[PDB]
Amino acid sequence: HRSDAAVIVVGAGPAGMMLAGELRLAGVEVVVLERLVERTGESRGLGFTARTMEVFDQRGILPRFGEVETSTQGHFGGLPIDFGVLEGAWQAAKTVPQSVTETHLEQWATGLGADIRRGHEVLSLTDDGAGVTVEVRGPEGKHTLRAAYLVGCDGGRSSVRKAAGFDFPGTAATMEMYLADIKGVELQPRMIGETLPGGMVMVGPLPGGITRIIVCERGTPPPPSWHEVADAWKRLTGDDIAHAEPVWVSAFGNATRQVTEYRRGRVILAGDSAHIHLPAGGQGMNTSIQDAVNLGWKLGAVVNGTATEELLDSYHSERHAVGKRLLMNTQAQGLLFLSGPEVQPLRDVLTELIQYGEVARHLAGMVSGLEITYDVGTGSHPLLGKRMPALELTTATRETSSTELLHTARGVLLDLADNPRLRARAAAWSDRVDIVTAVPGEVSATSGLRDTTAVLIRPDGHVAWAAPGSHHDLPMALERWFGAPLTG
Amino acid sequence: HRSDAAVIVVGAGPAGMMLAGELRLAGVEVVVLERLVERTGESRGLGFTARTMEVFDQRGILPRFGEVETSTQGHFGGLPIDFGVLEGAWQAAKTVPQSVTETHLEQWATGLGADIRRGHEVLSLTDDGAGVTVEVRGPEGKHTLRAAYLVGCDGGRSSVRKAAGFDFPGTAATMEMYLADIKGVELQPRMIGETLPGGMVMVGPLPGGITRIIVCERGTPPPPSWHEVADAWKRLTGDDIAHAEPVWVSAFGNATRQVTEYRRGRVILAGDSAHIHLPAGGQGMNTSIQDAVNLGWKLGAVVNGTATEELLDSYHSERHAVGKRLLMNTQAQGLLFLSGPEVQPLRDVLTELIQYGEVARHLAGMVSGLEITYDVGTGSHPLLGKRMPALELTTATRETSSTELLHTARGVLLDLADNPRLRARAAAWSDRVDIVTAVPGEVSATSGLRDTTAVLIRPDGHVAWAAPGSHHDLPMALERWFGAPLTG
Ligand SMILES: Cc1cc2nc3c(=O)[nH]c(=O)nc-3n(C[C@H](O)[C@H](O)[C@H](O)COP(=O)(O)OP(=O)(O)OC[C@H]3O[C@@H](n4cnc5c(N)ncnc54)[C@H](O)[C@@H]3O)c2cc1C
Ligand SMILES: Cc1cc2nc3c(=O)[nH]c(=O)nc-3n(C[C@H](O)[C@H](O)[C@H](O)COP(=O)(O)OP(=O)(O)OC[C@H]3O[C@@H](n4cnc5c(N)ncnc54)[C@H](O)[C@@H]3O)c2cc1C
Ligand SMILES: [Zn+2]
Ligand SMILES: [Zn+2]
Repeated sequence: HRSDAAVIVVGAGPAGMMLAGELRLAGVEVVVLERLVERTGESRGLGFTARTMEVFDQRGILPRFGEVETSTQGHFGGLPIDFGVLEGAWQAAKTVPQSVTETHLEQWATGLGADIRRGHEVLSLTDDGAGVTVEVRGPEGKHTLRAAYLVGCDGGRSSVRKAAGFDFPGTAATMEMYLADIKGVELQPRMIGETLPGGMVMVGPLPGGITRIIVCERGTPPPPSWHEVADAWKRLTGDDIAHAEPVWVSAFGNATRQVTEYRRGRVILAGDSAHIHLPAGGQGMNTSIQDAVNLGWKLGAVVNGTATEELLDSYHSERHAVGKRLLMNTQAQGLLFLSGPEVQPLRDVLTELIQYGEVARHLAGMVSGLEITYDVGTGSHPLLGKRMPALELTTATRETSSTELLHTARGVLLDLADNPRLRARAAAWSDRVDIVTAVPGEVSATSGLRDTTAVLIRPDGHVAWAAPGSHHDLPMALERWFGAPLTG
Repeated sequence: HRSDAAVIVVGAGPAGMMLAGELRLAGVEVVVLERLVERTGESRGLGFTARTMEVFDQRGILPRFGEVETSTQGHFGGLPIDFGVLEGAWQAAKTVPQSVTETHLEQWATGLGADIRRGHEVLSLTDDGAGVTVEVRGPEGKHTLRAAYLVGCDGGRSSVRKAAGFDFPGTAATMEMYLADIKGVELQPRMIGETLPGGMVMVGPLPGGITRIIVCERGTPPPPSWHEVADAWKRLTGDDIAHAEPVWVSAFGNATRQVTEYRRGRVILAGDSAHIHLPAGGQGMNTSIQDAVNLGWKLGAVVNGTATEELLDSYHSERHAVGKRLLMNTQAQGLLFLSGPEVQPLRDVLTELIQYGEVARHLAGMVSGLEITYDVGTGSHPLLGKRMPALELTTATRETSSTELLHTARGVLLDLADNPRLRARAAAWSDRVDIVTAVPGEVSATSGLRDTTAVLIRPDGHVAWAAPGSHHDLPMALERWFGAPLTG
């Protein structure tokens, strides 16, 4: 297989596998180097957000998952919120283990022709502005690979970040917590957590008679034996579970850091390699998958020569902003979860505020990722920069949807008012952008789609331009996200 | 003067002086015992809330103050909020020193015939269910006084609370802060506070070239020399102010406690004696004055024999609830003010939430006291249990207002639709309740007064009943707050 690719991805976690699939959709030759021979089989995370559900759906990935339980029951820092107040938030997957999601993403990417090389550890890396050479240890021993670009999707302790000179400011961990998947004992469920006099606790069932416990005890300084975790449980809850059978026991911290640059030269980061934090609020995997979704189409266009690196710079500006918000979100939730009775007054105030619809929707927007808004220029149209909500469509020949039209990761221009001029203005981008004339289905008052005659949708599903109500014109938007018009 | 009164009040702070005046309005003989010969001349507090302004106005107290600067600029935990989003919140006094407010309340109460005995310290107290005897040291030496009821308005370190067996649960102080009024140096104002890397700081001007500083430095364990306060300033701000002239230097803490019972037998508490907390958010004096306003008319009715002690029990239930909220409010604000960078994520979330009108109004309601709602029974009418907003009124003979009609601290029944039956239904309470037929002025959509035909207003200004939309009937409300109907 040896020696060259267009893009090398380090790491086959959720970020790397989603990225690999996205690059394949862009027609890019991609090699993934993963040190592990076999998926860790972990599933620290359970379920995924409504926005993650949507980014899967828009690539036609969901049938791989079969029937998936969804839920509108949410929380913020353990404060319950009905996320059903926010349109589309219902799409959150409740229970799917991270290992299962990873499996489907790997199978998808591989099916698309990603060259995934397991048992290959990147030991080091080099970048001169022509390319990136990595040294790798595989089954064949030590060897080198070179590509135009290298993406570190190699996790919170990223070799790539360390080697490629990224600055990683933030705060050092101040506490160690535990999780344990266990058998034998039946415990009273606490799906959104339980505030205790000396900390916090989560309890929940998993298939095969497994109970998952999350143990966050007061005053613990930052692989754990089961009995210290049991001892932590006993002190917190008063209940002895030392007799249980430990399936998996793990430790984690609250170190919170983010790279100042998502790209240095030809070396880019996506996922935990760019941002680490307390895993509070079910955000890390979701954000990491979504980093890859932002990146893949852009890096693909650059590799394909259809876009300049101005486009590539927008991965940094858009995702650094999301990552900053991620750190705020998780730190805020962590404070509410983990601080003692001291923080109760603030829990109580926030609880009162949650009773207002705008607050419930605000927090739901933050947790679900449905709030995410990119700078695509100004205008009155409510959807600018936001994700395109699912929209049913009837064309001259078929019934389809915005979601389905995104399966090939192209741009999509919806002509919702049969305007042939619109079709002609954009025809110079028709090699990169599918121009679809359709009658739209019924849309809600709050969807942002009422009275909309046209929408330009980026390959990631975000709205770049809409009519009416964009200050920038359509060709400006097409040029910004798709590059130069075709020469007639 | 010696030996007897109907009610003895211990302490001539804001609570005791407001209470004394309220009892006089009820026609009650009241003796106030205050240990200090001369007002401390302190003014820890500056200005007062919109609700305090209203409770002064409704007794015709305001002319004593002359022209008073008001402001809509508020904050919650140092997060700025335009309180102007909430009707009536504009009435907050910005700068009036606590010592000035105390002076006017003392002059008012004395003018009304309160017997205030300064240099009289209550050393001890006794209660058998017939009365309360106190031993007192005055200029004449040691002597005893007896009355039907005793009210401890004797501050955070209440002798009365300690002696009368009140339970005072809460949390012990965990930090010591400083304040200093100083001359000589001109400092950049920070009227709502300034978050620093090692704490928080407030700076503001006062008449006579005085700058007030509030110094809350990281890691200080719970009379201070000026130079330790200057040293605290220097470490926090980097600025040397040791050369300044200290006018007053004071220490305070964040001990947060509340009595479980506002009344035990014939011994009642009002003010700091019932509740202590961090003085964050300008709440203590305001709540203490407002405790007295709740109590005075009720205790007066009991002394006058027109009400039973069920009425007296409602002082506990109503004000314990307000005091609980006070502890929540001040603790929440204190956390936001005083915690390090660690709490920044929560400041940032709350800042986003404050941009929603319902949130801004919610927080403004809490800080101003305009939110305060008592259990007076159920119904759809929006004002039940809440304060009566100022309402202009034209009667057959005069132009008046709800505010003016409350000057004598009687009940007020507003007949806003010329309904003579209403007048007859309530006539049996006309000895205690002024029944006023009037054409109401213009009222706002949000005042709660639109389409209101009648309102029963308690002597404290709270709405007990309204038409339409009360589940309880008018006689039920009259009986509940005013006692038995007159026998024809
Ligand atoms: C207790 C816990 C609970 C969590 N719960 C949730 C949740 O509920 N929801 C949610 O969204 N997120 C959750 N997360 C976060 C989530 O698991 C991570 O954010 C996610 O795994 C990050 O994905 P990634 O692809 O960026 O990195 P990883 O998943 O860590 O993948 C990194 C990969 O790179 C490989 N690698 C490293 N170095 C090299 C090298 N030199 N050469 C080749 N390969 C290399 C590693 O073997 C690894 O497979 C949780 C995390 C924890 C710890
Ligand atoms: C630094 C600081 C800033 C503050 N800022 C504000 C603010 O901005 N806004 C606000 O609303 N509040 C503020 N407060 C709170 C406010 O000052 C108090 O809540 C208020 O003084 C309480 O009033 P009181 O009548 O209940 O008790 P006090 O004002 O303390 O009155 C108690 C009186 O009882 C007397 N006494 C005690 N024992 C006896 C006895 N045995 N016999 C006779 N007399 C006795 C004392 O001499 C005293 O005069 C602040 C407090 C501090 C410390
Ligand atoms: Zn190989
Ligand atoms: Zn005397």
